[PDB]
Amino acid sequence: AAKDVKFGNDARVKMLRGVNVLADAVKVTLGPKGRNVVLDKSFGAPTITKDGVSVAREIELEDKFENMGAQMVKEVASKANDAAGDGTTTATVLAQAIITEGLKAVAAGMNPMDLKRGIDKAVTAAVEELKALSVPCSDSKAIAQVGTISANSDETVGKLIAEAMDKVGKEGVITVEDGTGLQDELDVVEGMQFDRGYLSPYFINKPETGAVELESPFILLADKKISNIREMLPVLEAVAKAGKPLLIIAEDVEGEALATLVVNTMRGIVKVAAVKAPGFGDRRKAMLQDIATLTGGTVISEEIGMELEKATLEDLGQAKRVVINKDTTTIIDGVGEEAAIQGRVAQIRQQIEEATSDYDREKLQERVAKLAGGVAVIKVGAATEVEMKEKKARVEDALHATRAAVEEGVVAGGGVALIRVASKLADLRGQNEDQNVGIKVALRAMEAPLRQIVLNCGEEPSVVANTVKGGDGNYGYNAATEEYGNMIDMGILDPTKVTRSALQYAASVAGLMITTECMVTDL
Amino acid sequence: AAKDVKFGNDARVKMLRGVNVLADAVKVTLGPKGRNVVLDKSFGAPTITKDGVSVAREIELEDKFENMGAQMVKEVASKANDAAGDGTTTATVLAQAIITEGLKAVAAGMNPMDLKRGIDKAVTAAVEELKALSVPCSDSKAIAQVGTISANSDETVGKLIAEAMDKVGKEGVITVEDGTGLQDELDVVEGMQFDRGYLSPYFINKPETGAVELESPFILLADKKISNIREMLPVLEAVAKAGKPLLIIAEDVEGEALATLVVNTMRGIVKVAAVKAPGFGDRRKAMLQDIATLTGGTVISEEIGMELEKATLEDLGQAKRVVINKDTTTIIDGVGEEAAIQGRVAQIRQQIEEATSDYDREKLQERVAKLAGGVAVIKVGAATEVEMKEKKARVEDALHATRAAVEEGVVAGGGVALIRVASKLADLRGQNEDQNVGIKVALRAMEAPLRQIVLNCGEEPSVVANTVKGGDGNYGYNAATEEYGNMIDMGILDPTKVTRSALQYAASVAGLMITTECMVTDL
Amino acid sequence: AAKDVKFGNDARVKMLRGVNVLADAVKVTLGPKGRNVVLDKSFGAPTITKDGVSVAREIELEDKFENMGAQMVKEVASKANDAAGDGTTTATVLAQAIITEGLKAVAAGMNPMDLKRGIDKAVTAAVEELKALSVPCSDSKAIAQVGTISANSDETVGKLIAEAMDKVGKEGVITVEDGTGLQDELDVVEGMQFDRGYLSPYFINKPETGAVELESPFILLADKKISNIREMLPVLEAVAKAGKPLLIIAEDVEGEALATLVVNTMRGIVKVAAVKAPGFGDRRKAMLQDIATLTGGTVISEEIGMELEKATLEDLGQAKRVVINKDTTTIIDGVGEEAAIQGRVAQIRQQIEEATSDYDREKLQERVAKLAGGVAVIKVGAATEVEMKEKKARVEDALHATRAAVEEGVVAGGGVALIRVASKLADLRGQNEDQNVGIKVALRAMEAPLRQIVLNCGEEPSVVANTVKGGDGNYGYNAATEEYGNMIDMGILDPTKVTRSALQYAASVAGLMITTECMVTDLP
Ligand SMILES: Nc1ncnc2c1ncn2[C@@H]1O[C@H](COP(=O)(O)OP(=O)(O)OP(=O)(O)O)[C@@H](O)[C@H]1O
Ligand SMILES: Nc1ncnc2c1ncn2[C@@H]1O[C@H](COP(=O)(O)OP(=O)(O)OP(=O)(O)O)[C@@H](O)[C@H]1O
Ligand SMILES: Nc1ncnc2c1ncn2[C@@H]1O[C@H](COP(=O)(O)OP(=O)(O)OP(=O)(O)O)[C@@H](O)[C@H]1O
Ligand SMILES: [K+]
Ligand SMILES: [K+]
Ligand SMILES: [K+]
Ligand SMILES: [Mg+2]
Ligand SMILES: [Mg+2]
Ligand SMILES: [Mg+2]
Repeated sequence: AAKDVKFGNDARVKMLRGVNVLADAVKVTLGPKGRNVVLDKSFGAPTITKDGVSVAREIELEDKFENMGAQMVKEVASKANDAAGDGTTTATVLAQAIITEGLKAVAAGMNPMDLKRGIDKAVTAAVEELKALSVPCSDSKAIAQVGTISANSDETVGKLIAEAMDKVGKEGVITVEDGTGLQDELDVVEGMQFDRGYLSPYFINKPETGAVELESPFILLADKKISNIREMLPVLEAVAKAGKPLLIIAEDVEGEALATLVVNTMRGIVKVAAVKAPGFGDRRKAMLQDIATLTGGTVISEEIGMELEKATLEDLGQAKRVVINKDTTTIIDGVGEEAAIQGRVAQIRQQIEEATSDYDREKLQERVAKLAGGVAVIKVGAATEVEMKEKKARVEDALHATRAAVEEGVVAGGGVALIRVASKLADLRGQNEDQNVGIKVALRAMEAPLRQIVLNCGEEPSVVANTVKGGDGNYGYNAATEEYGNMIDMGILDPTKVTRSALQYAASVAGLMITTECMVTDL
Repeated sequence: AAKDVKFGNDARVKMLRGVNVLADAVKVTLGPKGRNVVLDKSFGAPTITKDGVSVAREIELEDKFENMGAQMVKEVASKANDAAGDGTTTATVLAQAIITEGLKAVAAGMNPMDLKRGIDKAVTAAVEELKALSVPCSDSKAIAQVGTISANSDETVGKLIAEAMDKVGKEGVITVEDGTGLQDELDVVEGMQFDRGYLSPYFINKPETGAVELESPFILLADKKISNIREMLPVLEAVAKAGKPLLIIAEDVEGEALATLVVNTMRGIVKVAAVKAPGFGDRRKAMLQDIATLTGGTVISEEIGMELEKATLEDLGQAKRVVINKDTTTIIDGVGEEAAIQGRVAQIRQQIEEATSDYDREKLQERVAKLAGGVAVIKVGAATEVEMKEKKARVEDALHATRAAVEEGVVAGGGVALIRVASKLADLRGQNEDQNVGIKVALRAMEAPLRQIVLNCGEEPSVVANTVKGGDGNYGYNAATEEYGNMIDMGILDPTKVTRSALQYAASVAGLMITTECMVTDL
Repeated sequence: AAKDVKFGNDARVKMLRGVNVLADAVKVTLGPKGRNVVLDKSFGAPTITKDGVSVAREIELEDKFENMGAQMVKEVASKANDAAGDGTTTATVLAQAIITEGLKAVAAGMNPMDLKRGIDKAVTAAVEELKALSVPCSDSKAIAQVGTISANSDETVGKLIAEAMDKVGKEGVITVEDGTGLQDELDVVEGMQFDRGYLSPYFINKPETGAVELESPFILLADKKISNIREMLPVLEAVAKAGKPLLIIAEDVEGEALATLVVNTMRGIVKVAAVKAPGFGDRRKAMLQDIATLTGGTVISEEIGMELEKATLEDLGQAKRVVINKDTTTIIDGVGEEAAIQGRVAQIRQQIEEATSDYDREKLQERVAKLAGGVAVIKVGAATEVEMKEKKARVEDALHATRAAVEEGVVAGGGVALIRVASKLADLRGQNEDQNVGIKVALRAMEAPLRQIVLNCGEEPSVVANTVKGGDGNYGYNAATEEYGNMIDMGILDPTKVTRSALQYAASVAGLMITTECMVTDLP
């Protein structure tokens, strides 16, 4: 259509106004004194959330240039959520600060590309300093504190994550689901976790989390791909009124041959799900047999010769609950037979003892680790559905932050890590003066998380930032208690992955955004 | 779409204005001197009701932020209705009071998260005090009093509930349905009650109660799930014009295929219903056989060898009336054969005797308990349909109240319980001053039910509140007579569950709502 | 006409919005790094100014309730201008801070009347602490520093005002007017220089200068107007016998008398020059008497009783030297008793004390400066008229501040005095908790000028305020150099009267505004 084309400072101030609207909506949520944002839903009741990426995703503006700025900055929060599941508000605050100071530098007349290069150099150096400053979670051993900080000073959630990880291992899968009582319940049940996703995005249910879930789903297993529709049409037709959603696990379902005609078939009564089988060959066949034994089902194979037309409901397996995500699909609880599960575990352990190859040994040890850990389920207790959603979001943030902490380490919370690495980069220089100004923009913007936390506390951000900068190491400011101290000792820990990801994504988007001279959008 | 984003006090006052509109509409109904609200209905005549959740559900506002506040507070009334089926108005009044005082505290500058934590701590302590204050409701007079109070001081409804529970047992099922006559009739007929719900929400009939009902539904029983459409197509085609809505009870029913093509089949002339069979295995087969004997039908099974096609209209059973709800499905009256039902009761009882296992004995005695109790049907007598709906609402409320009363006990009515619990929590303190202010907000809001009752009486809520606070124990104010006295002696009893639920849901939603700094909604 | 009525939080929010509009327009000028505000004028070019009172005067809002708030807070700047002539921006900033904190307190449910009482108590204690903290400003160096600070760090203005005050003295009068040149000029005239020229051009003794120069002349002071030579004829004959020149001050000399005086002027019998008396009714007689006292003469009037035919040489006044030009008359070293001059000056001082009008008081002080001391005129030099107006406003501010400094002393500038006073009042308490909160909001508002100055420099107000509070005595933050030091040593001095007046007026107005619960105004 006809285009509105804006240039220079007019385009940049419109972009900054949209950035500021999104970033203020997100930034009111930052920190332990951060407040909740109500997001209206046409679906049902409004969602009350402290989660910055949710707020950012809901933001969309009427002015088209402001809307472009808001969408571009919204990418920062969405990328932080996708990468680490936490620190999305910190990432948005960093992005807004970089954008504001970089646009001020552009107004001062510095070359925006050189400003972007300076920002990128400063952020690379800051990522290196964050890696150097990071204390591994094994040495610190403060998983409960990380979960508490991520769950907004909810010590119960932090202790729940700590118990779940001490029970199912630091790498075992943990799933957050809606409970039924007022209290949070930890349930270490038998389950399986594999890193695969759905073939099509049309299997997404009414919830907007992007992960499909099934109530007591059916289990169908196959290593050899089927040849015609009539061979599996009886299995789908059988599950037709079997109140257990047919979860098909095979190599790679063609959406045109299942999803299209099934969508023409059902209007949404039940969500037939198809997922990819990870691995290949004999490893995939062994995993399929293990999953069938877990769920009580059987695997169809050409060598065996047993056919889907001969398959019945009793032959196939089942799982109490299954959650399928693009990143990783988890089976929460499969009944099967406990004695059969234990016998299969013993057989796989004997296979480990018999095998001597490194690849076979490591894959079989991954198998036994998955079977031993099972699935930890955290039931979220809440009186109402809006409290349920808020608390579940906070528990998801705590789980993501604890996972990131065990993956990469911890640093001082409350923006102190960024303050410290900015102080160590005070001597960083670029190839020219505009690159040096970009470096200084990045270093000043690294203060923005702490200052926004202090503003949300209603305290004086400049005074607290000065006091923290005058300190050293993990010295910082406890916003929950409004006093200074060693942040590690007070338990205010941030995952190094979360801080690094927030800084990197905010830097990339904001550095690109400060280089924009022209904006083209619909009238 | 483009979003209207409001912050701070503007967002909070819009939210409070919407809360106030919904809460005033609901609160005019509170107490004995509460008045009726007319809810316009597009389908037909307006409904006149004194129920609070109905009014709250109908409230929806033009201003989008006020609408956000109204929907969030409406969740309180809907949650209370779902939990105890009574106390929705009290819950709304509590939620509005907490919201108002918490927003005043936020304007005073207290940290809203700490206010929410104080409210939650006060409400937890208040739930403990409600359990301590509760007195077991184990008398027929007490049950009658609870029903009378819950039926807007209708002693006839209270006595009807008391007689129904003294006849079918304090746990036997009781169903409220319209009566042709102008008088309320108690009918203790044989019936079956099982805790299961419909597979799909597409079986909901015209009435908005969320429970489907069938006129003389046909009964079909199965423990083995079907494989193809053609096995049951003669049964569906038969009942098609047999004259009885086909109620299908099977192991694990599903509508994936059934619901879509059946909806494509009928346009709504008659309602085909499918429900899950509770339990599993031999227990489910025994229950299915019992239901088939009750309704005169037979249970198709692979072991039996019978098939749906083989079954004729005479072979299959029927029920005078069936009401299916998500929580619990009841068969009001399954004719069958009285001699058959008797003989089956004697057989099952002998099975209980013969049996020695604790699980077997318990389930067996539960079976005979259901058979003996049957269903107590209360026919609501009204001259007109609007009076029918109003009186049926009040009878439903009385039934839910009496149920909760026998389950969890009774406390002083007229908001006296909350007053007493607030007086006992006067010494409760939090971790900081904002938490203490939140505790005080909760304690002050616990007075709101009594004050609103007094306002509906047209009396002075402050004077009555102070007079009740000056007293102790079950001392309160009889609003029906405008005189003070012992609430228990005067018969003004509230179910402890109802009071606790109202308080908990109001607290959860209102504590979340007072923490909101930003609101995002469509323009 | 029909009225719009608003109550409680809504009315207070609209009032605060209007106050904030006015204060945001004004506070951008506070401090050395403060900027200029352009005020559109329906007539002439727009005015560029760095004065809070002008910006505040121009502010008027469309929203009626916001306009109410703006007008009320505009009273602060107007009153500060009226009393001290400086500090109007500091006063508007203080009023905005008090209003903001007090409205916050009202939103917390505290009684606004008690908040106002606490604010009043804190401000009274603050005025006492300012008086205690003030130091005299009598040296010319401190006066120059005060003028420089009040002129937006224009050392030339401060030094010029210091020189003017040193010349004219304590009783001297200094006025600021436009100058033709690009440079500021100081013109000081001593003794009597009343603005009346020769009644006849031919009286000019010195043609190359176009002025009459009389050496040791007699002075004739007649309160009446004359047109005939008969009545002064004995006086003229006596003067001619004496041989010294004569100067006539009278309501008017014209016709035959003037012509005869001129003819005798050329003929040389008597060196005579006649000029009009100064001023108008009720004042002209006072001027004549002042001149008689200076020159040791007597005024010839019909009210007093004496006639001019009976006037003698002893009746005539005496002066050392006289200069008549077309525009003004100058008398040098009038031969009159000193004690009489001091007595007449004391009577005029008593009239000043009795006077209740600005015009009357300035005219009486001008008369005093004519009798004793001197009168100075500062011609402001600027390249254009907009620059002329801006510089004239700054010079008038500097002059007002220097007069205030001489009257009541100086305190540390840069909002440091208010910071120290608020620190000294931390223990002050009221009758109840609401009064205590009012005291606290007044004390916190006392930090507003320093914070706004720092904000106008682009720095962090909170950090600088904390650093200044951590200091003691006159330690402060020089905004011009962005450095810390002794405000007195770096020459950042604020008149005690200016600071006290700003605090007092802002407190009174703001305290009344926070007490508002309803607003009544015309509908839109
Ligand atoms: N008590 C505390 N004192 C100081 N800083 C704290 C405290 N608790 C948490 N923080 C800091 O607050 C930040 C986390 O704030 P918040 O959880 O609101 O946002 P986020 O994690 O960046 O994003 P989001 O939760 O929206 O994904 C971290 O920098 C953390 O170290
Ligand atoms: N005669 C009475 N005197 C005093 N209080 C009474 C009397 N009758 C009932 N109440 C009180 O009135 C309250 C019940 O009010 P009401 O039945 O109007 O609404 P509700 O139970 O809160 O909600 P709903 O809309 O679900 O019916 C209880 O607290 C009960 O104790
Ligand atoms: N170099 C400086 N460093 C610090 N403070 C300074 C400096 N120069 C001036 N100030 C302070 O600026 C304040 C007044 O400056 P300004 O002329 O902007 O406002 P004002 O006198 O309050 O207003 P107005 O001239 O409109 O009546 C005083 O407190 C003075 O001490
Ligand atoms: K957040
Ligand atoms: K009611
Ligand atoms: K100024
Ligand atoms: Mg977080
Ligand atoms: Mg009720
Ligand atoms: Mg000034």
